[PDB]
Amino acid sequence: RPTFYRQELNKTIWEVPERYQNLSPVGSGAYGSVCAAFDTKTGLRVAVKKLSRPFQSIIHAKRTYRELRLLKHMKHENVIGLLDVFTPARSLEEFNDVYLVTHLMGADLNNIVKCQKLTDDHVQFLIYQILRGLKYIHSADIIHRDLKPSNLAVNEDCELKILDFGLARATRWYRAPEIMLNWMHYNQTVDIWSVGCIMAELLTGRTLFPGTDHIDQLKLILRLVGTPGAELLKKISSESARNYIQSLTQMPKMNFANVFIGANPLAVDLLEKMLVLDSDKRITAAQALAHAYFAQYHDPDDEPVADPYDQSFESRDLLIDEWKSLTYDEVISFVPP
Ligand SMILES: C=C(NC(=O)c1cn2ncnc(Nc3cc(NC(=O)c4ccnc(N5CCOCC5)c4)ccc3C)c2c1C)c1ccccc1
Repeated sequence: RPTFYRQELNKTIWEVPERYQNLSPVGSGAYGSVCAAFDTKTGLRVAVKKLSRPFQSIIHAKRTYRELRLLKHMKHENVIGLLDVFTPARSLEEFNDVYLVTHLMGADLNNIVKCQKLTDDHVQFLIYQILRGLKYIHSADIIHRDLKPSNLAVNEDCELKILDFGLARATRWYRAPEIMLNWMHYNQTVDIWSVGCIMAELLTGRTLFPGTDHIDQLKLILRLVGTPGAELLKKISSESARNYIQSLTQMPKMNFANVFIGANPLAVDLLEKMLVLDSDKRITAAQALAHAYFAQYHDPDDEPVADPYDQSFESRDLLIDEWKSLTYDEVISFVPP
């Protein structure tokens, strides 16, 4: 074991190892609440997330297991890394809390854009890094599904990492058209839509699609990408869905070069390949990496795929104690980086 020390912040108690000092709150709410601290073993600043009631319910227990397993598997430069996981419990029986530690970052992608107008070369490097981490993650059948500026961290020198549940020191704005209108049977390209949305907002200083709800959001999207064609229509399972879309005033796809004028024509071409209604036609992360747009950063030799990731557990229905024990084993088996 190591040595812990109690203390309360905001209204939540923090039982952490002595190696972490200067716990300053960052943000709470969700299933987490996180603090910024100093890692004495490394001399570096870290982010420590104390999960809220980790094993209170079955959804909590399994979502706690899911995240731990995920973070444990992720070994890539553009994906948030797990520096350490700990608990102030000495046995499984007393196991009630879970703290996860990562590198502290410079800022949310939301701050960067919200501040000034980045250069084109900045857009290329940032979007290139997202896609690099995306290829890694997708190569393991992992779908982020919640890509947005706040889930994107960049340090002082514009180096980027993908995280999740980013707590700022509408997710529907970056939501693919399909995963809203339901349709179900969503896939990884759902992430490429988000990237296309993030990129557009980096080139222009505003939200591509600021929809107020699922209805507005879809309206904003279609004005751009148009209304579903006969080919897309043929692939829509839901009777209510195609009844819905087919009932709208039909819209044409817009000329992106007209929509994103002044933008690098190579960026527009990438935008065009990402912002496709039909998920089957969107470009993939890997194929996007070879796009002329990233000629300056692209290296097919430094664009790794992930070791295979087994998410069989996702299908399991277990008890809070079974998920908690599974999670305890994962904590115990943790080997630092
Ligand atoms: C710019 C400021 N902000 C940060 O530096 C900063 C802010 N937050 N807020 C939320 N969580 C953070 N980090 C984190 C995140 C996970 N979990 C994940 O990111 C996960 C959980 C589940 N799935 C995924 N992935 C990510 C990769 O793609 C697939 C899904 C990924 C666990 C533990 C931790 C400490 C975090 C950091 C590092 C900041 C800097 C200085 C002072 C104040 C703010």
